[PDB]
Amino acid sequence: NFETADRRKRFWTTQVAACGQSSDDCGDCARPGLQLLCNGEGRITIATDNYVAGLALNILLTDASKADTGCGWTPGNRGGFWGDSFRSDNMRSGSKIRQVTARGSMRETVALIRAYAIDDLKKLVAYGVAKSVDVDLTYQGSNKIDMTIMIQGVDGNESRVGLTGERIANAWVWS
Amino acid sequence: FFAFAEQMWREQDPRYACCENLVKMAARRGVYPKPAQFAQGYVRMTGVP
Amino acid sequence: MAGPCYNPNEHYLPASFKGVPFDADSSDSEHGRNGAEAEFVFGERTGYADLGIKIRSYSIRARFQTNDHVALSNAFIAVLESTGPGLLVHPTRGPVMAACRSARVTDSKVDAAGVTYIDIDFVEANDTVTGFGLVGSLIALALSPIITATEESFKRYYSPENVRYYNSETVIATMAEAVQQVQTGYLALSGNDTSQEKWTIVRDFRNVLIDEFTFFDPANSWNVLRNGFSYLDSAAVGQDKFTILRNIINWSSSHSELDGESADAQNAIFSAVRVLATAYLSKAYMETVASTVNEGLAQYDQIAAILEQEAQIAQEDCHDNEFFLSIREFSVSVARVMVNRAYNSPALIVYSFPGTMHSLVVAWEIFGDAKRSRELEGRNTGAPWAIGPKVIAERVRA
Amino acid sequence: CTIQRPEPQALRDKIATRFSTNVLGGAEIIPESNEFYVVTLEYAMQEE
Amino acid sequence: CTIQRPEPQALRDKIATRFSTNVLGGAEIIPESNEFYVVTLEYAMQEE
Amino acid sequence: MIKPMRIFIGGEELETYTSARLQRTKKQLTGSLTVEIFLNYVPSKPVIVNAVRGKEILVYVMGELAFTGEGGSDVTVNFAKGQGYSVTLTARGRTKYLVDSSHSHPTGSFKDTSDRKVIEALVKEHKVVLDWQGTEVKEPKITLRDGNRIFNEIFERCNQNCHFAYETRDGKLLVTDGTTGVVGEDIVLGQNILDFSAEQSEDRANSEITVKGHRVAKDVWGKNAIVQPVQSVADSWVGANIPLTIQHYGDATNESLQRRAKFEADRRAAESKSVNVTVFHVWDIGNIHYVEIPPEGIFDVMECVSLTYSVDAKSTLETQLELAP
Amino acid sequence: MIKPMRIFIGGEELETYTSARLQRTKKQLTGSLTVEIFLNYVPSKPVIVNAVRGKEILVYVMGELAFTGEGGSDVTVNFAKGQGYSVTLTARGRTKYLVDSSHSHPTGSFKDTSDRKVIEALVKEHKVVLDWQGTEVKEPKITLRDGNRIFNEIFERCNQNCHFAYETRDGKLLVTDGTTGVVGEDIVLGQNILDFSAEQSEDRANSEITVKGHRVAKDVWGKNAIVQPVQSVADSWVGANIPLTIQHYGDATNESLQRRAKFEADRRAAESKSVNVTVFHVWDIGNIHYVEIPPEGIFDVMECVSLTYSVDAKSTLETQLELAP
Repeated sequence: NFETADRRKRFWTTQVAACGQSSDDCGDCARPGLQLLCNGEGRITIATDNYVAGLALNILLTDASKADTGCGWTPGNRGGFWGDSFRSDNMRSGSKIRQVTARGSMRETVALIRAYAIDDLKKLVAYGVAKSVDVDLTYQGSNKIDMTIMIQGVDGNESRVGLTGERIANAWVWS
Repeated sequence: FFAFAEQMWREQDPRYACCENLVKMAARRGVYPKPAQFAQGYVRMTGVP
Repeated sequence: MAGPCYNPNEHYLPASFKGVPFDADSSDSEHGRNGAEAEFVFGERTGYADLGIKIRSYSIRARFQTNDHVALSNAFIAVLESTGPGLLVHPTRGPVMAACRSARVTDSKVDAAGVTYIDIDFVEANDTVTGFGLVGSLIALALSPIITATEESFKRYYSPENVRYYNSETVIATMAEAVQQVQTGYLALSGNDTSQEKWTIVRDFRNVLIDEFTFFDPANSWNVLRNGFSYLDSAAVGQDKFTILRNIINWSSSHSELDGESADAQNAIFSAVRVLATAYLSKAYMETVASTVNEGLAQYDQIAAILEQEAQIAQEDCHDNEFFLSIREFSVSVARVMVNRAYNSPALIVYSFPGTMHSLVVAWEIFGDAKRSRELEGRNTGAPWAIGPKVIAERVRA
Repeated sequence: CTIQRPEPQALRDKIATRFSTNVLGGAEIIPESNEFYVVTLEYAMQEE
Repeated sequence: CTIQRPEPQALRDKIATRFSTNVLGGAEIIPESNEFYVVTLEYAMQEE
Repeated sequence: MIKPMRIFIGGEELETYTSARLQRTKKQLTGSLTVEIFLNYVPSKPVIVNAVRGKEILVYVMGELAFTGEGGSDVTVNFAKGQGYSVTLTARGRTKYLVDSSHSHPTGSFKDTSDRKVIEALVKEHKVVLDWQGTEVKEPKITLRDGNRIFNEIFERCNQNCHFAYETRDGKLLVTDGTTGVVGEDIVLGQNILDFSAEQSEDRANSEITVKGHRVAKDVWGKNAIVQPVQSVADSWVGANIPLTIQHYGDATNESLQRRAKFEADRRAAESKSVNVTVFHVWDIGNIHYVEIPPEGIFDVMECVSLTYSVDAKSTLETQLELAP
Repeated sequence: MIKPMRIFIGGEELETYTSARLQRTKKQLTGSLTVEIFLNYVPSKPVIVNAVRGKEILVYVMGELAFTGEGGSDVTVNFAKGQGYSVTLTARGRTKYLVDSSHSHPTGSFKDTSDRKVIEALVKEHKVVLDWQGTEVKEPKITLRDGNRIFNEIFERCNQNCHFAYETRDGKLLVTDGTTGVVGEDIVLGQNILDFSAEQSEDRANSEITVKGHRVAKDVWGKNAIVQPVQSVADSWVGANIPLTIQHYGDATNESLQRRAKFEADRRAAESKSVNVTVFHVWDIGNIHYVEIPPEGIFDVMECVSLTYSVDAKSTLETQLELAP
C-alpha cells in the first residue's frame, strides 16, 4: 500500500499571539489562545501547528497544587486540576514558577526561578514529546531580565542508526 | 537447485503431494475425507407402565 | 568546586520533613540494581541477569545551635515518631517521600553544652494499594458479556410454538439451515484430525439434525447454536478461521420477508448468528501478528462496520433496547484492543534509507544481527535484493 | 439481566477510547494537551 | 514425508563444511581471510 | 528485560509477586505452584480484601504457557512483628478434585468393558478432559472399591498395564506408555550445568521378579485358574541374585502378568540412576536430552522426570531436573 | 514481681526452674508439661539425688491453677563438656495411665447399656474421676476390642456420638458436646497481638458427606438392615462439589448417622480456618473471644482450641492460641 501509513491525526493546539498582543507603558506581551482559520466561503476551522510549542505553553501557564503551609488555603485557589486524579502516569499537571518568594538578594531569587522552570518543563521528556530541554537565564541589570527556552525535536521518519539513547515515543508530531 | 525447484513443484500436484498437503488442497475445493461412522437401528422395549 | 563564585545557599535546597523545617548538615544516598551473577562449573564463561531496581536509602545529620535548642530538638523528634511516611526535601535529591527508620540523638553537659546533633536514616516509601494487585488486562477480549446478551435477545423473540401456525414450518427450516452452516465450517477446519473426539462430535451433529422435535424448544435451539460455535473456534488457531467465519457472516446478512411477529422469529436467527460470528472473528484476529499498521487497522474497520449495522437494526424502532446497549458497549471494547494491537503489538516504525539495499544488510544495520532479516519479508514488498528506500521495521528498545 | 450505573474509572476510559479511536485515529491522549481537557470535560457532563 | 526451507544457521554451516572439505581438504575457515568472504557470499546467494 | 515469567489469576495480572515457584512431576497426578505477594494495611483507613478461595491461575514462562491450575486452593496470611506482613498462595492441576474427592460411580461394578471406557465414566463426573494415547485393554471384571478416591483407583488400574498417569501443561489428563519424543537440549558439563548429583543404589534393584494371581473369567477354574497363571521377568543388568515376588490385584492374564512385571522394572531401574541438575536461567517433562559428565562418564540419552522453576526477590533464577535413563 | 507462674511437686516448691512450658489442647486426651532444672556436683563430696520417677505435679499461673499432673512421667539428665549440666522433667494428665494402658475389662462385651455406663466401668479401674455433661445415648450392641487401649476406645466411641473428650485443669475427664461458654477476652489487633498467621485451605473441606452401615438389633435383619440405613449431610459453605463417603463402625441408626456426619463437618470446618496468635504476657480452652484483624477482615466470634504458656530466663514470657470458628 501507499507508504503514508501513519494515520494518527493532530487536534487543536494553543498558539502564541493567537488573540494579538496587549501593549502597555512597560512593554508588549503576547496573548496566546486558539486560532481561527477561514475558508473562501466561511467555514471557519481551528489551527493545529506547532504541537510541542503549544503544549509547553499549557505547562507554564497553569498553577499546580500548592504545598501545605500549616495555615491553609481557601478551597477556591488550592491550585492544581481535578482531572489529574484519573491519569495513571503518576504525575500532576501545571507548573509552580509563580509560587516563588523573595529570598535573599535578587540574584538568589532569579536562580531559584530558573530551578523551578527546569523542574516543570522536565515533564516534556517524560511524555516523550521532546528528547531534551534546557533554559538559559541571564541577569544583566535591575529591570532587564531575559530567559530563553530551547526544545529539541526529531523528524517523523528515522534516518540515523546507532543512537546511544532511545527514539522518543509519541514522535508522530515531529517536534 | 534443480532438485529443489522440481521438488517444490511436485509438492503442489494432487497425484504427488504429501498426505498433509493433499488434504489442505482438497479443503479448498469442498472435498473432505469421510470420518468414521457409528451403527444405528431401532429397539423395542416393553415394561409395566 | 571551580572558581571562587560559588553560593552554597543557591545550589542546596533547604531541608524539611512533613513540613517542619530543619537545618541539614550532610547528605548521602544508596542506589543500585539487583543482579544474579552465576559462574558455571569447569567453564571459562560466566553469566548475569537483571531482575529489578534496588530500594534507595537516605541519611542526614542535623545541627541545632539556637538558644533553647532542647525545645526545638525535643519537639522535632515528636515529628519523626509520627505514623506513616511523609514528604522529605532532600538537600540535593529534591522532594521525595520517605519514612524514618532510626535516629540517634547525641548530647552532653560538660563535653559539649549548647549544641545537639541527630543522625537520621530514611528510606524510600511509595504508596501501594491494599488489594495486592488489581491491574487491568489489555491482552484479551471479553466474550461472556456479549454472548449472554445475545442469549437474552434470541430467547425473547424466537418462539416457534406461538407464531401463526402456517409459518412454524418455515421458521424451523431456517434454524436447521443455520446449524448446518456451523457443521460445514467445523468439518472443513479439522480435515486432517484423527482423534477419538472428532468421531463423537460428528455423530452429535448428525443426530441433532436428524431428530425433528429438537428445535421446537427455544432452550434446545440456543444451546446447540452456542456449543456448535465453541467447537468451531477451538478447531484451529490463527489465520485458518478467517475464510470460514467470513462465509458464515455472508450467509447471515439476509432479512426475513414474512410479516408481523413471524418476521421477528426469523430475523432473530439471522441477527444472533451474525453477532456471534463477528465476536469469534475478532478473537481470531487477536491470535495473529499485525503485518502492518495500515493492514492492522483495515482489519478493525471491517469489524466495527458489522457491529454498527447490528446496533442500528436492534434500535430501529426500539425493537430491543437492551440489546442495543450491549452491542454498543462491546464495540468500544473491541476498539480498545484492536487499535492497541495495530499500533503497539510489535511497535513498527518507518525508516528512511539513502537507497535500496539487500534485506540482509538492512537487518544488520538496524538491529545488529543479520539473522533477523526473516522478519522484513512480510512487511515490505519488493525483491529481497531491492528493499527500500523506505523500510518498515521494529522499534529498537535497547 | 441488568445494567447499572458505571463506576468513575470504568466510565472515563470508555470516553477516552471512543474519542481517540474515532477523532484522532488511534493516537494516544497526551496529558495536558487540549484533547486532555476535552476528554475530561466530556466525562464530567457524563457523570452529572 | 516433507522437506522445508532451512534455517539460516543450519544453512550457512552446510555451505562452510561442504566448501572446506571439497576445496581446502578439511582445513578450518579462518575468519577475515578471503575464504571467509567467499563462504558468506555463497550463503547469501543461497538464501536469496 | 522482557518478562521471562508472567502469572494470571482470573484475568488480572499479578504485578507484585515477590517470589515464585513452579513444579511439574511425572511420578504424580497433579502439578503445583506457590506465589508470595506483598500486602499493605493503613490503620484507620479502608482496605480492599479479595481472599479468593477459588479461581483460575495461569503461569507463562518466557511467553509460553507452563501451567494451568483450579487456583487459590490455599490462602495464608503470614505476619511478623518485625520484617513484614505478606500473603501466600497455592494451586494445583485441574484434576485437583479427583485427587481429593471420593468416587460417586453410578453403580459401582462394571460388567465387561475396557480401561478407557472406565476412566471416562470416573473422571467425567467433574468435567476434566481426558487425553488418551495408550493402547486399550479389555478387562472382563472391574469393580471400584466403595468410597475409594479417584486418584487411588486410576493409579491402581494403570499400574498393572504400564500406563503413566500425569498432567500436561494445558489442563488435561495424559495417559501414556512412553516418552513424548520432544527432543530437548544437549546439557553439557562446562557449558550450562551449575550443579549435579548422580547416584547408583543397589538397595532398589532386583534381578528376577515373579508374579502370581488367579483368573476371574466367565468360566475358568481348577488348575487353569489357580496354579497355572505364573510368569517371571528378569532385568539382567544387575549381576547379583536379589529375587522378588509380587501378588497381582486383578484378573490375571499371562500378558497382563508381564506388563505389571515390566512396570516394576522401569520403576526400579529409574530409581537406581536418579540425577539432579541446575541450569541457571529459565521445554517440558518426559523430553529427550543428551548429557555429558566425563568425570563420572555420562554419555547416555536421558528422559527428564521432573521440572521446577524458582525465582527470588534477589534475582536468583534457577531450574532443576530429575533425569533418568 | 508477684510470681506470675509457680510450680509444685509433691508439696515441695521448685525454686530453680530455669525454664518452663505448659501446653493444653482440646484435640487430645491429656495435656503436657516440661520444666528444666539446674543441678550441681562437687567432686569427691556427697550429693543428694531425688530421681523420683512419679509424683504429683502442679502448675499455678498468676495465682490460679493451670495444670494437674501424674507428674514426673519422665526424667533425663542432659550434660555437656562446655555450657553446663542440667536436668529435664516432664509430666502429663491424670489420665496418663489410660493413654498407655490396655483395658482389663471384666468380660469384654456389653449386653445392652449406654455409653456413660460403659465409660464408667472402663476407666474406673485406675481411679479417675469422670466429669460428664453430655447427652446419654442408648446402644444395643457394644463389644470393646480385645486388648485395645483405653485411649482408642473412648476416642472411637465418642466420635460416633459426637462427643469431645479432653481433660480439665483439675485432674478430671470432661466429655462435652460444645463450648464451656465462659466468655473470655477481645484480642484486638494493635493492642495485644504479636503475630496471627491466619490461614484458609480448600484441601480439607467437602460439600457433601455420606454415611452407611448395617444394623445389629435383634428384631431388624435383612432389607431393612442392609440397604435402608443410609443418610447424607451437606455443609453448604463450600461452593464446589467435593463428595465424600464414610462407613459407620457400629449399630447404624438414622439419628446416629447424622451425629457422626456432623462430627466430621465440625472437624473439617475447624481445620480450614486455623489461626495462631501470640499475646505476650500471661483463661481456659474452649472459651469465647472476640477478634479484630481488619487487614483480612476478621470480625467473627472465635473459640480457642489450644493454649500454651512458655517462658525463658531471658527475653521470653509469651502465650499462644489456636482459634477456630
